[PDB]
Amino acid sequence: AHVVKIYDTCIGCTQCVRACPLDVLEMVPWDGCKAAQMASSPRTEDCVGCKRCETACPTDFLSVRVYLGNESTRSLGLAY
Amino acid sequence: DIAGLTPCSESKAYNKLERKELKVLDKRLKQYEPGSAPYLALQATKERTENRFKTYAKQGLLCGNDGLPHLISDPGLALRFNHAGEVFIPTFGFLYVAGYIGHVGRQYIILSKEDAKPTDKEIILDVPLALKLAFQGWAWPLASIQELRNGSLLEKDENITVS
Amino acid sequence: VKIAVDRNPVETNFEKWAKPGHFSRALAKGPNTTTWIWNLHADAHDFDNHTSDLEEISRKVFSAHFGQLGIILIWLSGMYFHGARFSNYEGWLSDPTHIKPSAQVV
Amino acid sequence: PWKQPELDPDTPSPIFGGSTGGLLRKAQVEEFYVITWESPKEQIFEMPTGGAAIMRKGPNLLKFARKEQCMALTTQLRSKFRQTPCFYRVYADGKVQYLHPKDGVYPEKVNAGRVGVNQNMRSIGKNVDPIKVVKFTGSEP
Amino acid sequence: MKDFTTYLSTAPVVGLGWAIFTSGLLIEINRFFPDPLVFS
Amino acid sequence: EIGPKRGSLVKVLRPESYWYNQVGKVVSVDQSGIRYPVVVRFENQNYAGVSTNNYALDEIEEVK
Ligand code: CLA
Ligand code: CLA
Ligand code: CLA
Ligand code: CLA
Ligand SMILES: CC1=C(/C=C/C(C)=C/C=C/C(C)=C/C=C/C=C(C)/C=C/C=C(C)/C=C/C2=C(C)CCCC2(C)C)C(C)(C)CCC1
Ligand SMILES: CC1=C(/C=C/C(C)=C/C=C/C(C)=C/C=C/C=C(C)/C=C/C=C(C)/C=C/C2=C(C)CCCC2(C)C)C(C)(C)CCC1
Ligand code: SF4
Ligand code: SF4
Repeated sequence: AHVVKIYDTCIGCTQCVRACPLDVLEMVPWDGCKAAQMASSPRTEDCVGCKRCETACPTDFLSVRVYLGNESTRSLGLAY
Repeated sequence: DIAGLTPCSESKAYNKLERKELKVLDKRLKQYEPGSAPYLALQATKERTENRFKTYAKQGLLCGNDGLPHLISDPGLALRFNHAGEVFIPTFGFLYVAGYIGHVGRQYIILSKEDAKPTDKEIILDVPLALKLAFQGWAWPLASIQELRNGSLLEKDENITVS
Repeated sequence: VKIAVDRNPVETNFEKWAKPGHFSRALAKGPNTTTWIWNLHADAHDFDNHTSDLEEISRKVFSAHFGQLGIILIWLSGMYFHGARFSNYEGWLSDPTHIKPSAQVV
Repeated sequence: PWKQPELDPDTPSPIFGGSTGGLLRKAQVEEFYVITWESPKEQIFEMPTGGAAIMRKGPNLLKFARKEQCMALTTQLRSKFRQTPCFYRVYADGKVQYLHPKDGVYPEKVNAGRVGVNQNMRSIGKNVDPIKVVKFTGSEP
Repeated sequence: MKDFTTYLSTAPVVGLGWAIFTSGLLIEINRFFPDPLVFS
Repeated sequence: EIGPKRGSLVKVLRPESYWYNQVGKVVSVDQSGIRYPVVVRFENQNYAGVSTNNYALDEIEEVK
């Protein structure tokens, strides 16, 4: 039940998508960049809060932010 | 005198502390022979101890009821009652040395940054340049006020802020 | 089973003494932060991370172990020497119970 | 993809003696995940929970309790052996859901069908202070 | 030799020479002139 | 030409940036209508280790 918002400064590196283990992020076409790509966060219900996505964004300041919030079974990474 | 402190010459506990510290060595000196090296070592320590006590008394120090010398910090009382060498004068002896270190390091930083690859110059120093600046810093207060009155000391809002 | 040796693999010179961080690919670039300094002294003796070759890791290890022996032997010789010139061994030998050892005069 | 592949719950599993990192009571009650892939030969691979196992030529199937345990295995197979796995989500009610290649193409490659979600059209920062939204939830949305 | 002098110009080697200077200077200034506290 | 010249130094004005009120070389500029075309390169690294970032026209100004 975490929140993931991507901002206007994305450049279509795809490094955020490759890093997330839980497949929260995917690439969508867009007209704002040279690469003509942008990220997205359709399924944040599966988000866990590892912040590997933030680690990979090479911008001056991040085009991706994970705002932590209410927890859940999927978010807490509980096998039980 | 001042602050209810006696001079160290007139104090009794000051001389009591001298007779004590010498008695320890005399007892320790009895064990060894006259012409041996342990005897010469202790006699020298005895000679130094006798010199430490008389020199502190000669210097117009102030000893308290415990018998130990006290220092005075206000330059007014220090100059009025002749206790300036204690604190007031060494204050200027340090600041001359401390500013020496700043004026030197500040110049090495500025000059290496005017060239290519200044990062290498920090881990691998230019020793000829460092010695040159280190022997040119005898008159750092002149250069500081020269650089302040000129305005090339401080930077002007070309620095990073956070908000 | 037999002996096997490779002749003159490495040249001996102070060229790499001037270039710290040569062992690692990341550190050979140079410092832009002070973190490069801590990583230098840390990753220095992690030979497994420098290179994948098991042979080079073996050459480095077998030769570094010779260093610890030399470091030990001057330490051990120091105790014998400091015990010879700056000690009371001959006096303690004649009256061991009452006399105490000493080898570090100040 | 062209069409979602439905689950074949009866396929051969790898040769694995067993371990203690398997499924717990949560799986039967809440949900569990299963992964499928197709190998060309018999190989050995590291399991996320436990040790090593031997794949089988043809389809293979595993059961896991977490999505990360499954995607951890996809990254191993896509890199080491260069395969194309696909995994689902199974609830206690028997319902099945097809998750990861939801469009058939992996997420790191674009596709025209996808639609953006949670896309702010502003720079990071450049957003209202919390005082403006003091009595309801959210400064970023 | 150019590389040897460069190694000697590194930070810790230059710091070692500094330390022997400042330390030996202070010690010998306390070997002679023993026990200063007041400056004349 | 839309923007600053190639190889020209410019000063940044993003408040968020590690390089704010700091100078960097212009690596390139795109003239296809992108929101953040101006590519800039600095010598000093940021906290992550990146020394480049695409800035906008309004966010950059002349040196010093
Ligand atoms: C048991 C101690 C020991 C031993 C055997 C080694 C062995 C080694 N270290 Mg290591 N190291 C040690 C302790 C030790 N280290 C410690 C405590 C640190 C600090 C964290 C380091 C930090 C370190 C770094 C950062 C690096 C090494 C490197 C090396 C290799 C370099 C060998 C070389 O150039 O020949 C040395 C040759 C000699 C002849 C030895 C004597 C040289 C003397 C000291 C003359 C120079 C002194 C100079 C004139 C100034 C002082 C004079 C006087 C006061 C002594 C080798 C595997 C380097 C490497 O490439 O490893 C992969 C490297 O980059 N080490
Ligand atoms: C993680 C923390 C960290 C670390 C590891 C460092 C590390 C370093 N900093 Mg640094 N710094 C830090 C945090 C840190 N800093 C912070 C938080 C700040 C505040 C912003 C600074 C601000 C700062 C400044 C402003 C400077 C450094 C400098 C340095 C370098 C010092 C090298 C040195 O002392 O020269 C070697 C040691 C000496 C004592 C030099 C002495 C030279 C004398 C004159 C030679 C004379 C002796 C002679 C040659 C030998 C004769 C011997 C004979 C008798 C036998 C070193 C790389 C300095 C630099 O750039 O390097 C030069 C510098 O100017 N730092
Ligand atoms: C009788 C033969 C013999 C002897 C005495 C040794 C002795 C030793 N070997 Mg060894 N070794 C041998 C055969 C031998 N080896 C064979 C046949 C192989 C290959 C199969 C190896 C491969 C081997 C490796 C890979 C390593 C050793 C190491 C060591 C040392 C361990 C350090 C220790 O425990 O402190 C005891 C220390 C001492 C007793 C100090 C004495 C030191 C002197 C110089 C050694 C003298 C013996 C020497 C081997 C004789 C031949 C040298 C001659 C050709 C010049 C020790 C000196 C380690 C090493 O090199 O550490 C430095 C190490 O890593 N050995
Ligand atoms: C032999 C083992 C050994 C040891 C103990 C050290 C220890 C150190 N190295 Mg190092 N180094 C080694 C081997 C070793 N190195 C080898 C083999 C190499 C490859 C040539 C290097 C290359 C290297 C580089 C390139 C640098 C160091 C630096 C440093 C210092 C870290 C900076 C710090 O904390 O001060 C922080 C200091 C300040 C913030 C202000 C300056 C004040 C300092 C402390 C005064 C000088 C200290 C003096 C060197 C101490 C005497 C030496 C001591 C080990 C006995 C630290 C003293 C860094 C440094 O600047 O050293 C000073 C640095 O940039 N090392
Ligand atoms: C005298 C005395 C005293 C008094 C004091 C006082 C009280 C004072 C005050 C003072 C103050 C109130 C002041 C403040 C201000 C400060 C400042 C402002 C400083 C300056 C600095 C600077 C600016 C810098 C420096 C430098 C460096 C860092 C490096 C480069 C160069 C130089 C060196 C310059 C007492 C009694 C205590 C003690 C004794 C003596
Ligand atoms: C011995 C002798 C002598 C002399 C010598 C000399 C060389 C002199 C001295 C020297 C000097 C020159 C000294 C100095 C001293 C110093 C001092 C005395 C210091 C102290 C310190 C202080 C003052 C501190 C304070 C403080 C505090 C407490 C807190 C706050 C901070 C401060 C830091 C400020 C002669 C010749 C007669 C000879 C015989 C013997
Ligand atoms: S990591 Fe950030 S900059 Fe890179 S493609 Fe994803 S959103 Fe854009
Ligand atoms: S924190 Fe982890 S799971 Fe959540 S969006 Fe970032 S990379 Fe994906």
